[PDB]
Amino acid sequence: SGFRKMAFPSGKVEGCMVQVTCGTTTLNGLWLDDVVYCPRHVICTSEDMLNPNYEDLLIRKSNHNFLVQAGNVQLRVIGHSMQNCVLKLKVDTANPKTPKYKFVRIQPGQTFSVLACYNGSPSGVYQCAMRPNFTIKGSFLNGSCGSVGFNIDYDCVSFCYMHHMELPTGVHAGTDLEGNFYGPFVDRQTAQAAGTDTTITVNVLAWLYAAVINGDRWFLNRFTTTLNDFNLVAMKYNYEPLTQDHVDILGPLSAQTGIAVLDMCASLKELLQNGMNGRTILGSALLEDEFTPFDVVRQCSGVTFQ
Amino acid sequence: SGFRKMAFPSGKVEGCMVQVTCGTTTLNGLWLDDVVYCPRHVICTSEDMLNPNYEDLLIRKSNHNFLVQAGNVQLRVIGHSMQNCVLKLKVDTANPKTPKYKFVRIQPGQTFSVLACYNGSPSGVYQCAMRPNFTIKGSFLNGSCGSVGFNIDYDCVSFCYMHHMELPTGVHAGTDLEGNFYGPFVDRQTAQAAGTDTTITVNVLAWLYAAVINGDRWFLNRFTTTLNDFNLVAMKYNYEPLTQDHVDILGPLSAQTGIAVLDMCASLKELLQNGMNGRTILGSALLEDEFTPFDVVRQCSGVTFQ
Ligand SMILES: O=C(c1cc(=O)[nH]c(=O)[nH]1)N1CCN(c2cc(Cl)c(Cl)c(Cl)c2)CC1
Ligand SMILES: O=C(c1cc(=O)[nH]c(=O)[nH]1)N1CCN(c2cc(Cl)c(Cl)c(Cl)c2)CC1
Repeated sequence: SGFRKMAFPSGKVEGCMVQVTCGTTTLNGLWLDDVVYCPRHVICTSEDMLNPNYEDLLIRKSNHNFLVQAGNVQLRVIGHSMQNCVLKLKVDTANPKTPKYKFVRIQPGQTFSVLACYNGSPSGVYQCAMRPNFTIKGSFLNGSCGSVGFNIDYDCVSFCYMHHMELPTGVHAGTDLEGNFYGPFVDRQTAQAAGTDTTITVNVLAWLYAAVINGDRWFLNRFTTTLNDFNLVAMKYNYEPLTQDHVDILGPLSAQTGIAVLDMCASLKELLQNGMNGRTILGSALLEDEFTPFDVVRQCSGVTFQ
Repeated sequence: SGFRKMAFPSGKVEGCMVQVTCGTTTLNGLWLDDVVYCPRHVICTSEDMLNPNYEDLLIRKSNHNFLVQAGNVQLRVIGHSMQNCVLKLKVDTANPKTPKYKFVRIQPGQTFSVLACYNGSPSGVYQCAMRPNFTIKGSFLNGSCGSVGFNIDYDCVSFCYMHHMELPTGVHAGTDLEGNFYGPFVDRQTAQAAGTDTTITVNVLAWLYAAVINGDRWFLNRFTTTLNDFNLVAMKYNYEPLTQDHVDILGPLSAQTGIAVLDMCASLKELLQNGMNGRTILGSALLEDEFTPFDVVRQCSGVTFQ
């Protein structure tokens, strides 16, 4: 038992991290087979930051403008191209530690692990969720660009995020690995702001199920509600509305605890109206929304990976 | 910026995890050079659980009673011995992925990363603290025994914890890698309970410094206190007392924020007496005590590892 903010083991990703330098700018790249992927803003200088023309900046570069280092070994850049907001650097050597991988775009509310890196060197791993406003609440310092987010599905690493920038509110924005931004953000140093965030309701419910599994039961009651009555209260508190699809997703947790989803929704409705009254749930005094139903099952039932 | 519960990258440890079977019992082992380390209770059956005589149980075994698998490859056990509460299995092949390592015993209040494993397969990584009562609040299911805790110091993995059991309150207990238990626990299925826990004060202060660095300032004030006046209030709230050594440890964070430790202590004293009043600090509504001063510096300044 117990319940922690748990990330995926990062070994398979650590072997893909490289350092990319172009000019006076160094950041992180992702080396899979013979391609290194990195944010295209590595080719900007201080003059182009505010309004870069990336096609112009890239035409003015040659392969030898790009220094790629995998620890000590130097990788020779033999070609380069741009795919949306990522740069693809073709190198002379295929990464022998390339795992089975795919590129996937995730949806708001889903979680992934972040391998924070500096100078091509992995520094830490942590778990976060894609927020409904398409930002993540990450932990990143100067030099972290090109760090990646990923899930592990059996033996296969699913890359879903590459880090590009920090917004003024301290939250983070980036792209999928095909270079398409999450959210309405652009890779230029203008003043952009995230839209208003909401709480991920299906995730709060999954976490309450995790609490019941771990012996936290004080918030339960024998009332039941309907989808439409619950969604009416949720809207007032800036909670995402609950769909029948969400109810089905919560099936395994309802089955294992014998508490129906709409029963659990009645508990959540009370918590939103009366608060917690100085009581905690799984060691938190706030309702937690960064665990998916799958995260809970994985941690309260125990799937491994190859 | 930002602040997350961040673990060390686990790659260097993942390559050391093996599966150990003896009889109908399978659990995890740690393979370094030509020795596999695992909890000695792998040699118990249901009859010996309540009061095992480990010297008797071990004499009745031969090398071929122990099945060790590193994924698919079978490792041949050519010798075995007991060191306190761990079993040391000598095998025919030295682990080619052995990192630079050492065995260290940590103190209450220090943090480490846990690589939770099942059947020799790494499942997740998370960060926790050794509590003052020598337990950890882990996340572990059936089959997790032999999972290890570790820190990374530059290029060197410092192993500090091997998982042995879950106590009745849902918290976890284990040994250092020389087999000596943390706390007054024994590897037998008697009813043992952890003593009362306290809050790790120096860690709460470090976290308040992390908050200031990330722009959370609402709890500050211009009062100052003394060590002895603060410790008087802390005792009443089940907080560990604060030593001059703790003050010195917090030096770098005082320097970077320009707020003296005893100034910060005056803020903490107010938070303990008036509560949080529905305000949060770094996204928490409770005071967090599982980040050391070193964790904060590492995350709010940015050390990598080789
Ligand atoms: O390393 C960080 C960083 C990341 C983070 O998450 N937090 C943080 O404090 N610093 N940089 C800030 C973003 N920088 C940048 C540069 C250009 Cl030229 C463009 Cl065009 C754009 Cl969009 C962004 C690169 C450097
Ligand atoms: O896998 C887990 C486990 C770990 C955990 O953290 N949580 C959890 O639910 N289960 N086991 C419980 C402890 N078991 C055991 C067996 C013997 Cl024979 C002795 Cl003597 C002792 Cl001390 C302990 C081994 C199996």
